[PDB]
Amino acid sequence: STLQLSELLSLTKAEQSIRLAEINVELEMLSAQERVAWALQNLEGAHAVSSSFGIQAAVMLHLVSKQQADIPVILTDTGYLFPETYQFIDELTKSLNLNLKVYRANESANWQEARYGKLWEQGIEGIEKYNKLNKVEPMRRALNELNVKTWFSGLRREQSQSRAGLPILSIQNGVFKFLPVVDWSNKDVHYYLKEHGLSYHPLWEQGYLSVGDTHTTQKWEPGM
Repeated sequence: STLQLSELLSLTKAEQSIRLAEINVELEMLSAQERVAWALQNLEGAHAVSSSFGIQAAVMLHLVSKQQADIPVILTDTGYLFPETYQFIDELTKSLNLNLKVYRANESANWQEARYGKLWEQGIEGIEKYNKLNKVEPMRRALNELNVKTWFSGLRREQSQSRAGLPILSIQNGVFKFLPVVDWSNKDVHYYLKEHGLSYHPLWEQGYLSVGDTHTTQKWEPGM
């Protein structure tokens, strides 16, 4: 019927890889659409997709919302996303009719600066505290409050050497981690966006290879 997470959580990471070995080979042979369908039918709920609403965010949001219209979309608002990212979040929430769930620190950006100064300018300890306060704790709380057991993410092996071996299905932070486009190339992403009339993030046209916080995103070109 539905694969139970509690049995896999009592196994070591190695035992989990063995238990999910056959399924992973079977999922590789399916399309991203068949993989999401398989996850919605066979993995324990609740199901949720997270998105930073970056350059290629419309692919995962369209892919999963077309199979579960009311699937929760987890956004962790750091309070420092680019203005164009906030505009893109509003545009896709309306165009794809997304069930947007917003999570953030208990303290606003101005409260954090009043208490700590600018954490991103205070070395290793500053960046670590900033990430825990504005990315890690809000995501951990979202998974808990939304009762998530299956977590959809748009990670792809082609994004970096460190992600070259990512499996479609694994266990991370107590939930099933499902990556339906893990084997997609940058070309596959472009084809999908054009195929469904979806847009890239507005700053892609302005030379941003990626987007995050206004204070930490790399200065991709001179003049930035």
